[PDB]
Amino acid sequence: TIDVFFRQSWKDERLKFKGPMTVLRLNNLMASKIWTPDTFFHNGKKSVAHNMTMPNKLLR
Amino acid sequence: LSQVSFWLNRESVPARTVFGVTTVLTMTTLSISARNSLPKVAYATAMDWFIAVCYAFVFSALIEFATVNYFTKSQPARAAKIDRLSRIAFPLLFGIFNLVYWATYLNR
Amino acid sequence: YGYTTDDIEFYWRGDDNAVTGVTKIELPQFSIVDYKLITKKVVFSTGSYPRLSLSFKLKRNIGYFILQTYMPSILITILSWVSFWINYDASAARVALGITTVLT
Amino acid sequence: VGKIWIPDTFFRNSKKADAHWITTPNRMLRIWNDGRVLYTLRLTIDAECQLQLHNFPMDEHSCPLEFSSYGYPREEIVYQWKRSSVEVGDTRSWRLYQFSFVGLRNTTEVVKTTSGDYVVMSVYFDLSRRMGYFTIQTYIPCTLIVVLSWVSFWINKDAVPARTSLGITTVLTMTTLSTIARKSLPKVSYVTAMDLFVSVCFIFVFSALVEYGTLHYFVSSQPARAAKMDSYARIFFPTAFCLFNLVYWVSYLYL
Amino acid sequence: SNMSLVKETVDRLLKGYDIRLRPDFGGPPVAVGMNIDIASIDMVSE
Ligand SMILES: *[C@@H]1O[C@H](CO)[C@@H](O[C@@H]2O[C@H](CO)[C@@H](O[C@@H]3O[C@H](CO[C@H]4O[C@H](CO[C@H]5O[C@H](CO)[C@@H](O)[C@H](O)[C@@H]5O[C@H]5O[C@H](CO)[C@@H](O)[C@H](O)[C@@H]5O)[C@@H](O)[C@H](O[C@H]5O[C@H](CO)[C@@H](O)[C@H](O)[C@@H]5O)[C@@H]4O)[C@@H](O)[C@H](O[C@H]4O[C@H](CO)[C@@H](O)[C@H](O)[C@@H]4O[C@H]4O[C@H](CO)[C@@H](O)[C@H](O)[C@@H]4O[C@H]4O[C@H](CO)[C@@H](O)[C@H](O)[C@@H]4O)[C@@H]3O)[C@H](O)[C@H]2NC(C)=O)[C@H](O)[C@H]1NC(C)=O
Ligand SMILES: *[C@@H]1O[C@H](CO)[C@@H](O[C@@H]2O[C@H](CO)[C@@H](O[C@@H]3O[C@H](CO)[C@@H](O)[C@H](O)[C@@H]3O)[C@H](O)[C@H]2NC(C)=O)[C@H](O)[C@H]1NC(C)=O
Ligand SMILES: *[C@@H]1O[C@H](CO)[C@@H](O[C@@H]2O[C@H](CO)[C@@H](O)[C@H](O)[C@H]2NC(C)=O)[C@H](O)[C@H]1NC(C)=O
Repeated sequence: TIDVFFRQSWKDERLKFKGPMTVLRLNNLMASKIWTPDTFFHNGKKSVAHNMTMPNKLLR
Repeated sequence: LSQVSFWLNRESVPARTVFGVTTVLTMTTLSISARNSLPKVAYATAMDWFIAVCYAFVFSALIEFATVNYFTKSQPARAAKIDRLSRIAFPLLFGIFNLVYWATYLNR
Repeated sequence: YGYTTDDIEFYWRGDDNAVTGVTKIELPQFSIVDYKLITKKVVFSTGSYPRLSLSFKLKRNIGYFILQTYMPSILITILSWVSFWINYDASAARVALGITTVLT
Repeated sequence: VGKIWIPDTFFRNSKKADAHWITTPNRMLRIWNDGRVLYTLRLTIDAECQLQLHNFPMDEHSCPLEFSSYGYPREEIVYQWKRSSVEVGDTRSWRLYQFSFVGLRNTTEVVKTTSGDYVVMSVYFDLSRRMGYFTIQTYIPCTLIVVLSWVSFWINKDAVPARTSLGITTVLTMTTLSTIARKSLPKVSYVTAMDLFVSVCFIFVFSALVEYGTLHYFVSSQPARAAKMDSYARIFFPTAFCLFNLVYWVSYLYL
Repeated sequence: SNMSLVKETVDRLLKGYDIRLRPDFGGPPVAVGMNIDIASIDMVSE
C-alpha cells in the first residue's frame, strides 16, 4: 500500500487567459470540464481517489 | 484407544493412567474443535449427544482402571474379574450404542 | 487541500470547547487520559496550507492482561516449583513436570 | 420521493445503515387530498449497544435505537410515536442465537447538541442471553475436568508419575479451557461470572495437585498423616465443589 | 405568507451564484471555524 500526492502538469494552449491574476487556483470541480490525462497504474490492484470531504483534487 | 487400556498389565499404573487421561483430554479437544463447525446455537445437536456418550465411555474406562488399581494388592481376584468383564462389556456396549444412534438418526 | 493560507484559515470555534463528547467515550481496552487541539501550517511543493490537529492519549487497561497472560505464567512457574518436593528417585514425575511447564 | 420535501431523519447510534435497492428502491409514497404524506422505506441498521458484561453469561441488556433529524431542531421538526408504533413479527425466524427477545419500549426526549435542541426518539429492545451454548462450551467441560482431577484420589499414592501426570494434565487443560472461554468476550478489564467459575475450577485442580504433593512430602516422616489425608481429600473436594456450585448459581441467578 | 418570503429569498440568494469561486475570491482569505462532536471511538487496532 502507498499513499501519495500525485502531481501532473501539461500545456493546453486552449486555456490561455489574461486578467488580474497570473494563476487560477480552482477546485476539483473545474478539472472535469477540461481534458486531463488518463493516467493509471499498471501493477495497481484496487486504488482509491479520496473524496472526503470533497474530491481531494486541485487544478491550477 | 480408551478400551485398549484393559489389555495391559495391572502393574502398569503409569501406563494406564497415561492412557486414561490422554484419551479424556483428546475427547475434550475433539468436543471443543467440533463445537466450531456449528453456529453458536443454544441447544444440543445429534453430534453433541454422540460426543457426550463417547466422553462418557472414555471417562468410564478411566474410572474402571482407578477401581481395579484400588483393588489390586488387596483383592487381586476382584480386579482380574473386573478387567475381564470390562474387556467384553465396553466394546459390546459401544457397538450397541452405535447401532442405536445410527439407526435412529439415519432413518428420520 | 487546494487552498493555501492566503485563501483559507482554520480555527477551533470555542478554541478549547470546539470538541465535545470525548469525556463520554467508552473503550473496553483503553482509557482516554487527555486530548488536545493544535493549529499550525504545513508546507508541500505546491505551497503552504493551514492545519488543525485533534489528538487523544489512550492508556491501555491492564486487567485483561493480568487475567489472561500473567496469571497463567506465574501459575506455571509455581507448578514448576512443585517438583522440588518430589524425591529425586521419582525421576519420571519431576521430568514430566518440568518438561510440561517448559513446553507450555 | 426525491421531488418533494422529505425529512432528514437519521439514526444516532448506527455504526452503519443502508437502504434497499433490489430490484428497485424499497420505498413507498402516498399522498392524500388533504396534503397528508406517508413515506415508508426498508432499512438495515447496525446499531451500537454498549454492553455491561458483568454477570456474563447470565447477562441481560437493553439495546437502543435512537433517531432524530439531522438539521432541524425542535422549533422546526417534532417527532411523535403513534399508539400502534413499533410492531414485531413472529420473532422465531430472527437471528438471535445467544439471546432471547424479552420486550420493547419507546421513549422521546430532547437532546442538546452543538447546533441546537433536537427531539430524539428511542426504541429499547430487551435481550436476555441464553445459557445453553456456554453451558455446553465451558461449564460441562470445566466440571468434567475437575472430576477428572478428583479421580487422582483413588490412585495408589506410591505411583508418583501417574498422579503427577493426572495433575499436570488437568491444570494445563484448565488453562486451555480458560483461554477458549475468554475468546468469546471482548477484551474487557473487569471480571465476569464465567471468569469466576473457570478460576474456581482452576483453584480446585491445583489444590488437588498440591494435596498430592503434600501427601508425597509427608510419607517420609509421618505416614498416618498421608493415610488420613487421602480420605480427607476424597470427602472434602466433591463436597466443597457442590457447595460452591450451590452458592454460585443461587447468587448469579437471583440477581 | 412566510413561505413566499422564504422562497423568494432563497431564489434570489442562489440567483447567479458561482460555486467555482470562493467567498472573497481575489480578496483576503475566508476563516472557517471547526467544531467536532465525537460520537464514538470504535476499534483501536494494533
Ligand atoms: C465519493 O465518491 C463516491 C463514489 O462516487 C460517492 O458515492 C456515490 O455517491 C452518489 C451520490 O451520493 C451515489 O449516487 C446516488 O445513488 C443513489 C442510490 O445509492 C444506492 O445505490 C447505488 C447504485 O445505484 C444504482 O441503483 C439505484 C437503485 O437500484 C438506481 O436508482 C441508480 O440509478 C443506480 O442504477 C444504475 O446502476 C445499476 C447497477 O448498480 C444498474 O442496474 C442501473 O440500470 C443503473 O445503471 C449504490 O452504489 C449505493 O451504494 C453506495 O452508497 C451507500 C450509501 O449508504 C453506501 O453505504 C455504499 O457503501 C456505497 O458507497 C447505494 O447502495 C441514487 O438514488 C441517487 O440518484 C438519485 O438522486 C440523485 C440526486 O438527486 C438524482 O440525480 C438521481 O437522478 C436519483 O434521483 C432519481 O431517483 C430517485 C429514486 O432513487 C427518485 O426518487 C428521484 O425523484 C429521481 O427520479 C427522477 O430521476 C430519475 C433518473 O434517475 C428518473 O428515472 C425519474 O423518472 C425521475 O425523473 C444517486 O445516483 C452513488 O451511488 C455513490 N456510489 C458509491 C460507490 O458510493 C460519495 O458520495 C463521494 N463522497 C463525497 C463526500 O463526495
Ligand atoms: C500527542 O501527540 C501530539 C503530537 O506530537 C502532541 O502535540 C504536541 O503538543 C505540544 C504541546 O501543545 C506542542 O508543543 C508546542 O509547540 C509549539 C511550536 O511553536 C510551541 O509554540 C508551544 O509552546 C508548545 O511547546 C507540539 O508542537 C505538538 N506536536 C505537534 C506535532 O504539533 C500532543 O501533546 C500529544 N498528546 C496529546 C494528549 O495530544
Ligand atoms: C409508544 O409511545 C406512545 C406515545 O408516547 C405510548 O402511547 C401511550 O399509551 C398508553 C397506553 O399504555 C396511553 O395510556 C397513553 O395515553 C399513550 N400516550 C399518548 C400520547 O397517546 C405507547 O404506550 C408507547 N408504547 C410502548 C412504550 O410500548
